[PDB]
Amino acid sequence: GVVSERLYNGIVKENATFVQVLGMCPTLAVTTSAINGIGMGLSATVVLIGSNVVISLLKKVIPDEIRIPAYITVIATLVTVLQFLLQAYLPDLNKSLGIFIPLIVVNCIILGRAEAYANKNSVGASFFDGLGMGLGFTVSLAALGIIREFLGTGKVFGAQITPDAFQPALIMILAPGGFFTLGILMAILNQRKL
Amino acid sequence: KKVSSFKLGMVLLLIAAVCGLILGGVNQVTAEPIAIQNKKTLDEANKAILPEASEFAEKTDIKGEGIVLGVTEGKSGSDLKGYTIKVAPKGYAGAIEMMVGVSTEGKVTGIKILNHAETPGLGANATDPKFSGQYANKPAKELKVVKGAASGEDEIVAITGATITSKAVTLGVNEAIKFYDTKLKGG
Amino acid sequence: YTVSSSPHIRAKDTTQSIMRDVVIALLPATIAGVYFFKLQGLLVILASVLSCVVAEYIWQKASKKKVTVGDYSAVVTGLLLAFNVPASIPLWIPVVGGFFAIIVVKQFFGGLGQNIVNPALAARAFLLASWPVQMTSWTLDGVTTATPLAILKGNEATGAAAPDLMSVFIGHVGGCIGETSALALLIGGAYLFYKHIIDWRIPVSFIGTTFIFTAIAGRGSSPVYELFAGGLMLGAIFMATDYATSPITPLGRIIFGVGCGVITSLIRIFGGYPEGVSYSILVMNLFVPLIERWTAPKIFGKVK
Amino acid sequence: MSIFTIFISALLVNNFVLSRFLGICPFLGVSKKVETATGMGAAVTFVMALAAIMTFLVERFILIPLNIQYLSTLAFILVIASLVQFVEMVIKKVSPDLYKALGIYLPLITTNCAVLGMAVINSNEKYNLIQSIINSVGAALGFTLALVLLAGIREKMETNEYIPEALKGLPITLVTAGLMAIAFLGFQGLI
Amino acid sequence: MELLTFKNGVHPPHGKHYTENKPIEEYLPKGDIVIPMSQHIGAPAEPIVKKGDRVLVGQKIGEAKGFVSANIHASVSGTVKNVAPVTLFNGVKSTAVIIENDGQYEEIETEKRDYTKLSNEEIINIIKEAGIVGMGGATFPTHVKLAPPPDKNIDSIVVNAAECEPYLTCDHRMMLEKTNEIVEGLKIVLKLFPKATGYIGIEDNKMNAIKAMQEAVKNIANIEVKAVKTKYPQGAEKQLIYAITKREVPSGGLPADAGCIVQNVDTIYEIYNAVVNGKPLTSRVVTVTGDAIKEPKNLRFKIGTSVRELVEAAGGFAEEPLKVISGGPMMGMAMYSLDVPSTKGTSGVLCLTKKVAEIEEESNCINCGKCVQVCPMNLMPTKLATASAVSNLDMFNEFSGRDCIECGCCSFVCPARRHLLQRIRSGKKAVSKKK
Amino acid sequence: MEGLLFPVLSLGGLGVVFGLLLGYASKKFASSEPKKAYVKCQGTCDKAKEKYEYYGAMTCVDAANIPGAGSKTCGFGCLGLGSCVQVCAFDAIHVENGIAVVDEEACTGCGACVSICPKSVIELTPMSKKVRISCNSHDKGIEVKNACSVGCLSCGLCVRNCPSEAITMVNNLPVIDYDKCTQCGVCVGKCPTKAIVNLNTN
Ligand SMILES: Cc1cc2nc3c(=O)[nH]c(=O)nc-3n(C[C@H](O)[C@H](O)[C@H](O)COP(=O)(O)O)c2cc1C
Ligand SMILES: Cc1cc2nc3c(=O)[nH]c(=O)nc-3n(C[C@H](O)[C@H](O)[C@H](O)CO)c2cc1C
Ligand code: SF4
Ligand code: SF4
Ligand code: SF4
Ligand code: SF4
Ligand code: SF4
Ligand code: SF4
Ligand code: SF4
Ligand SMILES: [Fe+3]
Repeated sequence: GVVSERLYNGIVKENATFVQVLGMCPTLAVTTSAINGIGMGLSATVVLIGSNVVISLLKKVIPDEIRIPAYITVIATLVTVLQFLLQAYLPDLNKSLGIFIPLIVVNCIILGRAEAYANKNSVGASFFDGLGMGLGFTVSLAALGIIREFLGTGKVFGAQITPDAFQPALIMILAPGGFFTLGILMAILNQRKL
Repeated sequence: KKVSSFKLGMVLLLIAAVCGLILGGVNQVTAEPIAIQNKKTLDEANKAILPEASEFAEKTDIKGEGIVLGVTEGKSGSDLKGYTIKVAPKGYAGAIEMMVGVSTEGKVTGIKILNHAETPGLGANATDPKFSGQYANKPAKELKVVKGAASGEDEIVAITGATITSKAVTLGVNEAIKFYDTKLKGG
Repeated sequence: YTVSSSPHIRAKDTTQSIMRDVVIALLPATIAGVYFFKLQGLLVILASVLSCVVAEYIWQKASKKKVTVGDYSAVVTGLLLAFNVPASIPLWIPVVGGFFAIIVVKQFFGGLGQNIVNPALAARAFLLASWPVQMTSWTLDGVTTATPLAILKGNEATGAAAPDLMSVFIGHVGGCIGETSALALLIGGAYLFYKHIIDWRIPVSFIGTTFIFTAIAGRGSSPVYELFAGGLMLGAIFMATDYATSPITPLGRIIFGVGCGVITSLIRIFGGYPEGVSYSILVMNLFVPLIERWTAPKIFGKVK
Repeated sequence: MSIFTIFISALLVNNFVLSRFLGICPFLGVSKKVETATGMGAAVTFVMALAAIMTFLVERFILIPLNIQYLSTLAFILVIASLVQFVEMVIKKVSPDLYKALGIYLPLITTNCAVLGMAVINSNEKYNLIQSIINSVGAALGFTLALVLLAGIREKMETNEYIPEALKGLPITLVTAGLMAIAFLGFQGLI
Repeated sequence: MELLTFKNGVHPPHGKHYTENKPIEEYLPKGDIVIPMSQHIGAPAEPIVKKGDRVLVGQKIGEAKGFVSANIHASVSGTVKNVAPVTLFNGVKSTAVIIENDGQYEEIETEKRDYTKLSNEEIINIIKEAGIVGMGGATFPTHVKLAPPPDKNIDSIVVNAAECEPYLTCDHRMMLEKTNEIVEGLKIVLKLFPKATGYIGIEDNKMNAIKAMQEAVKNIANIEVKAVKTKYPQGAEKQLIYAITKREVPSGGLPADAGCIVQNVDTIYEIYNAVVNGKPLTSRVVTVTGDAIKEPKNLRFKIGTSVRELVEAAGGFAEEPLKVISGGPMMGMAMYSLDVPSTKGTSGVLCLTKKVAEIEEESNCINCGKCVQVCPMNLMPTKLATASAVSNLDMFNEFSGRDCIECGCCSFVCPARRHLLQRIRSGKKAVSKKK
Repeated sequence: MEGLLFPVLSLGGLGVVFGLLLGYASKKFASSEPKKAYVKCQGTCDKAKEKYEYYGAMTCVDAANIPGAGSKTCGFGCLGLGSCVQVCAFDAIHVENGIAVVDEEACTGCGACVSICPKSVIELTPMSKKVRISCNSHDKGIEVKNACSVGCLSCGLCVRNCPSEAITMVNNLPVIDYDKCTQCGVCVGKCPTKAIVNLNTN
């Protein structure tokens, strides 16, 4: 029963954004309100466990010249299953729209993961670090997106906390200004750990 | 490291084919929830904009000929309650695609902007309820943009610092008003 | 007990005698800019400078260093972010802009002169992008007013009746605290050239290329009227000519000065913005290592 | 929509890395020296472009009798997977180590987040062909231009001792690129 | 005439007004001489001499065991107290011969009093006997310098007359007191080489010196005036050749690849002293200077006097200097101590006051661009001095920082007072280490 | 069912054919006890005069190329300017009081710290062999007299007094050969200056 450390290994060291710096592409695009990114990280989490459970049953029969084309197709089939869930079961009609939903087949993390680990890792030895990796993913979002939202509108979870005139800052929510929050925050993660 | 193309090609085609079949089965099963939910989101926005109408039917014989791309007729059973008019006036930075509700009595009941390319965070957006809610109960006559204090009966307060956007939105609604008088009053 | 090293003189002027000469050199442009604006505009310039300087003083106590405040880097950056604002803003919005002007652009990137861009343009781009409605005001003679750069396209205000070309030199034109007084800014650049603080190779080429773009564009009562309009007289003299942003090479300078008007005048005319002396210097400042690599002085004995 | 409106549209005003954040994951990677860093974008002027021709063949008539767009997300991207294992064979043809100096990103050249994003972008406006191809060459020149510009900053940042300890290497690069985005924000009214 | 110059440079302050118009008094020695064999560039000669011998002016002190070494001669008659090792101001433990002065001034006779009959190979030999150093700057023996391997044909001989440095009046006098003799030697230096025409290259700032000279050049063909503009570093060998014959010196090269061979005027007067007056280097002019000295002075020292007694002959310290200087203010090394013997490569001595000598702990470089503007060679120094600190040697070689002359001009203009040259010197030694 | 066939046959017009272009073209073109650095210098401020005040870089590698060969009266000690802290990223080495000192338990033996010093004061030693010399001098000791009170005076009794003779008087210095040494340790009282130092883990 190694799941407890395999998770803390996936979030303190294997973590996608603060350490590994794969997968920034939603992580800056989705941040403009934090719920949209918590749903981006939850949808990323269920596709992240669901890739490794199917691909590690498939793992033995791949010639070394085609280590990637089977992986991008099974992630395309898994990705579609969720986008067809997005149009139907639970749209909520904000996470259905302002997320760039197709971009999870070309998320930099998971294919930069499955070649590195789930190929040589066991089929079972894949479900635990994928759940943990997805968990870190939302965590590596939610601490950032509360900061970018609170310095933006001030409406954490969409809800007001200050007189509207004092906080009309918005450039954070804009495209240059999220990078500065990552360059404050990951530097704060390294300075404690220095 | 045997890499012959015949072995590879048949295994490749298989894996891509099984994924395509499974996706096709998912596609046939999912069409009906998508159709009800799409209809529901259009009807929900429609009911919020035009609350006296319960049923909406597109006037399919009239292709729009100016900035209007289509029209949806609003009924409560047999009675005509109004129209939703899709318009796209040229703003400062691009088209502003919006829906405009117009009652048969000649009041603009409100607007809803759908496109996100208008004024990207500059000033205060036109999608804000403090601006967009001001169009409720206005007469279907030409509205004018003011610098300064609001009078009400014909004035729309410009968003501060974004007077060009307010002139563009007010121009688009007034052209929709002109379309209402020429094509829509009495059918 | 005798001190030693290999050159023994190293005498000309200290960086305090560079900077402080610049802080004294803009004084007729500021004193000509201030008396239309009264005390009303003085509070933003003193509070923005003192907030900028003490914000560098907090970062000298972070990683330890000798305080460079006495080298007078910190005052010049503060005196130039205050030039960019119209006078009616609450003070805290510039104070957070001076805290961005030091703590991110200058001190994360190194010490004095290691940063790849001018801080005042970066704090100004952060300022105008975050609260444009606070920046919309053009306070002079009470009322909010039109400025020449908007009416010159003709696309914007209905109200236009342009000021006569002599009135801009006096400073009677509205807009921001320094830039309107172009003649006293010429008095400060005429002082700065006498000390050999800066070569002609940036201002002459940059003013010449935007004059060519405004002449083939044709846009004005005269082509000459655009050169005193706006911040462009500050941007040929105090802004782009900054040591740290500017390229080192003699030919590297004139490529940066020709190409600054390739990007500024296009935002002025083809662009939707009122002016391009800002967002244009940040792109040409980011081009500099690719200029400085390929453009080098010729070696005294190259092969062939 | 005309060709000069389109080619500027990825080059400057709406560059893929500097506002949209398409392409950000490589962009911290092989910025290390400009002499290597231009060859990743020289790889990107093929991949981005020949896939734009091959995705048009799906949009020409291979999709069309089904009269459903839904399959495309599982589709042309497999053809993007075909074009990248073709180009690992020609990176090794004379000079492998050209892009091998940080070859962990060599696979991510299958799966750059921008490289779908011209194509889904091309497939979410239904563009006529040659506007899609000049949109591809302008996104590749803008990706090559921002990568070479960060490479000229990070040659200077590796030879500067004065930066605070915790900040060394990567986080300052996030401070630049967003400042580099601050440079491109003023283009917004040109197009 | 019109004032030619090379493209880039500085204008260092002209300290010469303290010293410019005073007689060269002889300094008679008081304390004991020591002679260090190490004064020529390359490996020192071992002395032949051993303890208790009688010794005299003009004796060779030690045979030159190598292709590039030159004969020593004693300043003074005396006796050998001890083949003592001693420090130089560099702190190398050079071999030396103590010679107490007897006070008696015996000298061996030798005379010739014609050059014109002589074979040119007899001149190069008598100049190897003389043992003469090239006097200014870096200190070659002149006998290798007069003998290129044949394929690099000469076009001309400029003298490098242009004493660029502040507070160094030592060559201006040799021009007032004895202008024929220097043009006499020049005619000689030109007997060893035909095809090469001669040129003087004096600065305009001593306009009185060339106007004394201008009557001497009228009655003879190949020498002629070439006045030059006042700009440091005119006295560097690579820039004066671009200044006059307008070829650029090849990188990595020798002056014979440019076809011309610069010399100091001091070497000229002493090559005239060897072929005609028959004697080698007993002596050279120092210029002691600086306001901390009780008066400005212009001594003719006898070689190997201790410097302390020499500055006490000049009037001594009104206050203690913070930086006594061998050589010129820029190029020269500073003293480890006042105690060191004087040597042929000294050309002057400075004793800087607080009003100049106080610098500051350096600020970070501002990217001012002045240092590229002032290098004569158009080297781009801030990347080179920044390259030694990380030891990224491929950046040192692509920038061609092996080329640099160490003029000291690039430190001199910097507002930050970064001192670059010591990083340039450590990188120039490391490129000899590993390439 | 009839519309289900269209996704699989429409996939097959790109189906095999990318692997037809792939592998048909891919077949066309497919130790001792560990060493540890030690300073061989003892020059805390008071124990050695410096001859001169030093303008300069405050790096030790820069200070070689000035007249006087750096600030110490000894030519062979470390300057204390601390350029070797920059190369040891592991940070065993602390400058204090104008000398380097390795911490005895952090150092890897990585050995770049010898090559960076112009004066070559560092010598790698075995960790076990606790007696260790501590000067770099190459001089007659009357010149040490006015310079370094801690210094070896080339005094030469130590070659008479070691039974194992792990000592040799190379180049007017002690030079231990540590493997011959038994660590008998009488030699630490033998030096008047205590230029030898036992590390005294007992
Ligand atoms: C930067 C620099 C400046 C020099 N300035 C002088 C000078 O002012 N006067 C001088 O006689 N030699 C000067 N020299 C020395 C020359 O390089 C060359 O040695 C001299 O011109 C001829 O004297 P020589 O016979 O020793 O070679 C300078 C050298 C350098 C590198
Ligand atoms: C005439 C002159 C003007 C300058 N103007 C600026 C300026 O506007 N902004 C700035 O950040 N630095 C400026 N500097 C340099 C400033 O002290 C510092 O280098 C900045 O941090 C630029 O990197 C200027 C320097 C001089 C000599
Ligand atoms: S010393 Fe070197 S860097 Fe300085 S001016 Fe002379 S050549 Fe240029
Ligand atoms: S070293 Fe001095 S002169 Fe050279 S660039 Fe730096 S500041 Fe300017
Ligand atoms: S004698 Fe010992 S302590 Fe003194 S300088 Fe030399 S090595 Fe250092
Ligand atoms: S390596 Fe030697 S000289 Fe250099 S700093 Fe360390 S002890 Fe001092
Ligand atoms: S450089 Fe290597 S050997 Fe020297 S101290 Fe550091 S870790 Fe130990
Ligand atoms: S006994 Fe002491 S002083 Fe004598 S040589 Fe040995 S260590 Fe040096
Ligand atoms: S420790 Fe004992 S055995 Fe070893 S060298 Fe010193 S005296 Fe000899
Ligand atoms: Fe990505």
